Amino acid sequence: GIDHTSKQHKRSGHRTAPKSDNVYLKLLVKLYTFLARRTDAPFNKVVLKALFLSKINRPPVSVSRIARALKQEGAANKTVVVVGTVTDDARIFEFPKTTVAALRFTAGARAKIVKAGGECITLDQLAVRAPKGQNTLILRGPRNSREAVRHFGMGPHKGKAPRILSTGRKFERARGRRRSKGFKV
Amino acid sequence: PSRFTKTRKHRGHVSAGKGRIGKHRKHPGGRGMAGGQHHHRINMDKYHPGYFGKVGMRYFHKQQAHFWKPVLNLDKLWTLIPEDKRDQYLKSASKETAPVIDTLAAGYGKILGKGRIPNVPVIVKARFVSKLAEEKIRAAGGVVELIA
Amino acid sequence: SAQKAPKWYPSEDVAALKKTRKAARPQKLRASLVPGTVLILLAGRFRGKRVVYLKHLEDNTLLISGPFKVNGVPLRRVNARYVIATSTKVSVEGVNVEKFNVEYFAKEEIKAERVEDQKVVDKALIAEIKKTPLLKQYLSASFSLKNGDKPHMLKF
Amino acid sequence: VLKKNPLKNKQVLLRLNPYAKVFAAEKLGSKKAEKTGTKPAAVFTETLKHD
Amino acid sequence: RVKANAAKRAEAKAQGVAVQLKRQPAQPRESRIVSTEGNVPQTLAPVPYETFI
Amino acid sequence: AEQVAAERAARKAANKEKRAIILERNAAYQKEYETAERNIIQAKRDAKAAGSYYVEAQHKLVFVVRIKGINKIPPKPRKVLQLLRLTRINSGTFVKVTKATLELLKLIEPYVAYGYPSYSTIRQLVYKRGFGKINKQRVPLSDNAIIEANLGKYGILSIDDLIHEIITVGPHFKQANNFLWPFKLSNPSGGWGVPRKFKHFIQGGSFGNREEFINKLVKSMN
RNA sequence: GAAAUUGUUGAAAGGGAAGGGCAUUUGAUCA
RNA sequence: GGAAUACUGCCAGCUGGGACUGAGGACUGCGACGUAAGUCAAGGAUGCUGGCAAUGGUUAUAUGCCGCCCGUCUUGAAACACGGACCAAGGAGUCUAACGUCUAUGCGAGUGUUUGGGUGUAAAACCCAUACGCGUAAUGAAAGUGAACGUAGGUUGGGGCCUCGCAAGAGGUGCACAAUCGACCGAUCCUGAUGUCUUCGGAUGGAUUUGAGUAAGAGCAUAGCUGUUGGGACCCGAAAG
RNA sequence: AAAUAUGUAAGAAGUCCUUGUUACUUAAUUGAACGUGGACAUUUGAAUGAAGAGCUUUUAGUGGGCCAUUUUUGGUAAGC
Ligand SMILES: [Mg+2]
Ligand SMILES: [Mg+2]
Ligand SMILES: [Mg+2]
Ligand SMILES: [Mg+2]
Ligand SMILES: [Mg+2]
Ligand SMILES: [Mg+2]
Ligand SMILES: [Mg+2]
Ligand SMILES: [Mg+2]
Ligand SMILES: [Mg+2]
Ligand SMILES: [Mg+2]
Ligand SMILES: [Mg+2]
Ligand SMILES: [Mg+2]
Ligand SMILES: [Mg+2]
Ligand SMILES: [Mg+2]
Ligand SMILES: [Mg+2]
Ligand SMILES: [Mg+2]
Ligand SMILES: [Mg+2]
Ligand SMILES: [Mg+2]
Ligand SMILES: [Mg+2]
Ligand SMILES: [Mg+2]
Ligand SMILES: [Mg+2]
Ligand SMILES: [Mg+2]
Ligand SMILES: [Mg+2]
Ligand SMILES: [Mg+2]
Ligand SMILES: [Mg+2]
Ligand SMILES: [Mg+2]
Ligand SMILES: [Mg+2]
Ligand SMILES: [Mg+2]
Ligand SMILES: [Mg+2]
Ligand SMILES: [Mg+2]
Ligand SMILES: [Mg+2]
Ligand SMILES: [Mg+2]
Ligand SMILES: [Mg+2]
Ligand SMILES: [Mg+2]
Ligand SMILES: [Mg+2]
Ligand SMILES: [Mg+2]
Repeated sequence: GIDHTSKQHKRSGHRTAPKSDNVYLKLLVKLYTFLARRTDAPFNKVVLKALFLSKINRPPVSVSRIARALKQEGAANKTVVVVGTVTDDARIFEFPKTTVAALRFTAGARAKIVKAGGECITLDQLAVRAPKGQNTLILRGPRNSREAVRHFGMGPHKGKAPRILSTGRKFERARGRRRSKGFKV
Repeated sequence: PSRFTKTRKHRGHVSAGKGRIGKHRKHPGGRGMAGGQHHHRINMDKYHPGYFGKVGMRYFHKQQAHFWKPVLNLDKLWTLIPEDKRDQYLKSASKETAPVIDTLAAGYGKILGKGRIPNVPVIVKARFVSKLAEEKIRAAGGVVELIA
Repeated sequence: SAQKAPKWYPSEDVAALKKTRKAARPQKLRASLVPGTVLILLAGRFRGKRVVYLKHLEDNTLLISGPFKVNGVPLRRVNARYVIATSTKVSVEGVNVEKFNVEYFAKEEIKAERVEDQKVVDKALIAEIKKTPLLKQYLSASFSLKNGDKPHMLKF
Repeated sequence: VLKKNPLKNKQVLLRLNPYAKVFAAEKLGSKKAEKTGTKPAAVFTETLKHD
Repeated sequence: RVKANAAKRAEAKAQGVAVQLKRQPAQPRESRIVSTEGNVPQTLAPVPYETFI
Repeated sequence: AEQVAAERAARKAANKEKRAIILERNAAYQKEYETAERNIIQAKRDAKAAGSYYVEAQHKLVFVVRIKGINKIPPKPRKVLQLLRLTRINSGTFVKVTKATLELLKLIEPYVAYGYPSYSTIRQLVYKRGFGKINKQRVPLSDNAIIEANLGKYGILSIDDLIHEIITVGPHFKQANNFLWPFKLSNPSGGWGVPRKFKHFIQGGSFGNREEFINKLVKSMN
């Protein structure tokens, strides 16, 4: 026998396939298993592993936030990349001259770009434009503001949005929620 | 799909997932939300504070219509303009000859100020409005009239 | 259909084998296998008979005969490990050796061509073996084994 | 696919350690170290067989 | 410890190139002849039992 | 457009010269060993010549083999034999014996057998059972290219340079010993020489320190 | 027209149950 | 005094006897040899000769050794604990509603055809107007009020991208996330300007006080496992009312 | 007044220097806290080891235990 040091026969802990049986994306994975393995371009690793993620580790970037990532000091006229979907945003009009690749686009996505002269490219048409990811900005969606996560690990004095269906007064609001009824949380 | 369950894997495992000591008896805790104040006090003071007692005064025969006042913030407000009409109102921006937007027609009752505006003069009639909205509407040249 | 055959397949290519890095030798033979030693048959039809050691035929068999008119032993191939090494010297030579290579015993009612070679070899030797007294009379006496003998103590 | 061990299979004893073959010429394990004629002191041996 | 560590790195290149700034644990002691001169070994042996109380 | 044999006839000379630079230090090591040890014996006989004792320089390296089974072990002795790569029976490794290294061997003493190994013991031990940790991958050490590749950072490229780098506990002993794998030894050939093996060596048992004796033991566990 | 259970036939075993695991002799039987 | 021998130990000293195994299957490796052809024990066995049309597997019995009857409750069962004489068929975690998590799909600040209409080859499919639900704002018991000082903030770290450097490195930009300090909306406690139907209005600046808030939105719908509660609710079971 | 057991520490989130911010403090530009800007990769600051570490969600069974060495309490004792 052996005085085993750490847990034997433990699996990785990390996704290696987005098991959407989506035959089309199940092709893009096989393409990038090429790149990171035969480029060593550190950009080529990131997006392939970031390709696998489930829908919630894949939040949307909005045309809103991409606009300012080139209001970044020294990016205004460069192409960007983000794995996933991208949404229109009717709250910005100073949209720039630009070009961007992402999994799929909403309606206004391809609108706000054309209205400002931009372009909306599928990423398969990207991989040949920057093999090593030359001059590629990557932005991620804000994973930790989905509605569900706002009650993860709620306890007393952590004040984190109890799980409740009908909301308002009389609904989990008196005892344990003010010193007027016993105590507060 | 029945086969996709896991209770078809418990077949041949006498206690069928529910154990030899603890067995799957019918109602160990009391039926439903029984004993919330006695032997479930942790799981309701925790996860569900404010749950007991009365918290404030009541109102007899209320109607969720008297307080229908949907809020729109200065964020959108130009979606009440077709795009084949707003860029031809962004360029071509003037006090006279100005685009107007009836809030209430879109189904809104109060207008609040969140997200500052393009400066094209817009004059839009609402019923109730937040103060910061009126000011940043007057900063673009426009004003607010009051409908009912 | 009734089974639906697979698609990934092998294919009938007897893969080339790879070098056997092996080098041979004639037996690094036992220390007492000196040509011209009486030896003792242990397996075969004549098994048990006593013989005299001659050429180490290049297929590792060991030519020996009785001579023939001694113990009816023709000149024969033997595997070394089926004959024990006695300790009994013979003469230098007088025997033709070079004729018996490993081919010699290729078989294709009696035979005519090597019977006179055996009758050259035998008299070439018996003229020597009676030089020593009762050794002629000793190999004449086919070997046998007797009761109570402990081989770990018995020399030859 | 397999490990061969030195101290047997003497060919691989030279894949490492080439000095090995110089080792074989000079006995090196039977190196006759050359003698010294120093005699132990007396105040030491007296106490070594002191009761 | 670090104040003593301050100067001892100046002499890294100032004198040569030799630094030695790390701390280290105790070591088995090195070879040391020790002499009989005025120090002859005092042979000893155990003692028997007795009460004396 | 051949480009082929240009880059491969450079390694014949590369290897013949790195072999010639291995040779030099190997011969230098035999020189080192016999000069040091004959100087030791001569200092002993010189102090005995002029009436005194040359005290042995207390040892700087010790070999340790763990024995007792996987099970029924207190938390902290279990922890420390986990802490010295010793998670199996008859496995073993070396220790740089400082006197901080030292006080853990005296916590595991009834589960191990250890002491001071001869050159020849260590050489026979790392020739037959020397293994290297490579992305853990427990590689066997068929030739010196691999310690060249892992420890070209220490001027250490020969197997006997490595032997020297531990039998002399060299300035980068630890970066070498940790690279070495634990040594999967068998049970000793001539038995354990003691009937019940879980008593201290001093007590006719088999655990504890056996200073020059583990040699006889470990050479038997070949 | 199954099992339990039952009869004839045939083969083998059996000193206070039987059945079983391992390897083998022996006999039977499948390249 | 001059030696030999014992004990202990080193040999990269020499040779015999036995046993087990022979994975891999173009070549690719570091070797060894020589002066050079060319060789080899050097990244896993070859070669010669001899034998059967045999030897292999299963089964029954015999021998050697080992083996208490399952299931169950149990700290503890072969138990003098319970059920089980034997056999066939039936024989127990289901469906539903409303839900937690996570996953797959479509669309995306929106989503959701199927109350209903249109249509139809007819319970399918197909197409559709208004509404509606949920989300898109919160917060107070409430009347109520209702999210940019700024490149929507600083700071620490941060993947990736950028610039120089051969490179090592150096700097730049820094999303997700983590931490923290501020800024913004509601609550509460304050501070209380011009104006005055003299009590109205609540400017401005604030705080060891509170919210499940904004701070360049993420959700909505469908389905799947799992989990929850209500249900006959895994299946059989009372004394009772 | 031990043994065993135990709390903090062994650097770059550091150490030096400069004088900026403020409604705190001081008689005081005094100190307080937080920064600008400025300097030192061998041996970046003990030993050893690491199939690498951090972080989140959701949920099963369980909540009758017993034994052994050493410490130990009640009981004469107990397979208490
Ligand atoms: Mg095992
Ligand atoms: Mg309190
Ligand atoms: Mg189970
Ligand atoms: Mg059962
Ligand atoms: Mg279960
Ligand atoms: Mg049960
Ligand atoms: Mg239960
Ligand atoms: Mg034996
Ligand atoms: Mg014993
Ligand atoms: Mg029947
Ligand atoms: Mg009978
Ligand atoms: Mg009877
Ligand atoms: Mg039997
Ligand atoms: Mg000896
Ligand atoms: Mg030897
Ligand atoms: Mg028995
Ligand atoms: Mg009981
Ligand atoms: Mg039982
Ligand atoms: Mg039992
Ligand atoms: Mg009983
Ligand atoms: Mg019962
Ligand atoms: Mg019964
Ligand atoms: Mg019966
Ligand atoms: Mg059935
Ligand atoms: Mg219609
Ligand atoms: Mg219609
Ligand atoms: Mg119509
Ligand atoms: Mg009933
Ligand atoms: Mg009744
Ligand atoms: Mg009643
Ligand atoms: Mg690692
Ligand atoms: Mg749990
Ligand atoms: Mg539970
Ligand atoms: Mg639990
Ligand atoms: Mg219980
Ligand atoms: Mg025990």
